Amino acid sequence: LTGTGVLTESNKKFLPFQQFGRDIADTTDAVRDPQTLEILDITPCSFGGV
Amino acid sequence: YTMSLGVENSVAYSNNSIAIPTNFTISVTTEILPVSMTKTSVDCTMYICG
Ligand SMILES: *[C@@H]1O[C@H](CO)[C@@H](O[C@@H]2O[C@H](CO)[C@@H](O)[C@H](O)[C@H]2NC(C)=O)[C@H](O)[C@H]1NC(C)=O
Ligand SMILES: *[C@@H]1O[C@H](CO)[C@@H](O[C@@H]2O[C@H](CO)[C@@H](O)[C@H](O)[C@H]2NC(C)=O)[C@H](O)[C@H]1NC(C)=O
Ligand SMILES: *[C@@H]1O[C@H](CO)[C@@H](O)[C@H](O)[C@H]1NC(C)=O
Repeated sequence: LTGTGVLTESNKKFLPFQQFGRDIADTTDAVRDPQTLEILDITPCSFGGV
Repeated sequence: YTMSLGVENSVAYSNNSIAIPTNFTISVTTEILPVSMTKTSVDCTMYICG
């Protein structure tokens, strides 16, 4: 699963089998790190119209 | 069911009878009108390609 975003700590609790996470719009927002079993919230990099 | 347009009311018409109200009701009714939508913008290149 590849992309761009800002990775922060998340208070969501994944079930142990789950790896990825998706929101209402079916876009990735959290992924579980394969090395250390922690859940990183992926918010998109702060784009905007100039 | 076959819908009923409204309840029957045969107005008592005649050539020399008039109905004059002896009272009144002050009625307040609401009308809801949309005015604006959510202002959305798209980065077309970023949407199509990332
Ligand atoms: C004025 O008079 C007419 C008849 O003289 C009334 O009309 C009747 O109204 C009743 C109930 O409203 C009905 O059951 C009758 O069938 C009606 N008759 C006719 C010939 O229409 C009328 O209601 C009266 N209006 C007022 C404000 O009193
Ligand atoms: C006209 O209608 C109003 C109500 O639509 C009447 O006011 C009511 O009067 C009765 C007794 O007179 C009271 O018990 C109610 O509390 C009153 N209602 C309100 C909302 O104030 C009024 O009396 C009527 N007038 C005539 C001349 O018929
Ligand atoms: C993988 O290695 C890391 C670092 O030593 C460790 O924290 C983790 O428990 C190991 N096992 C799994 C299943 O991630």
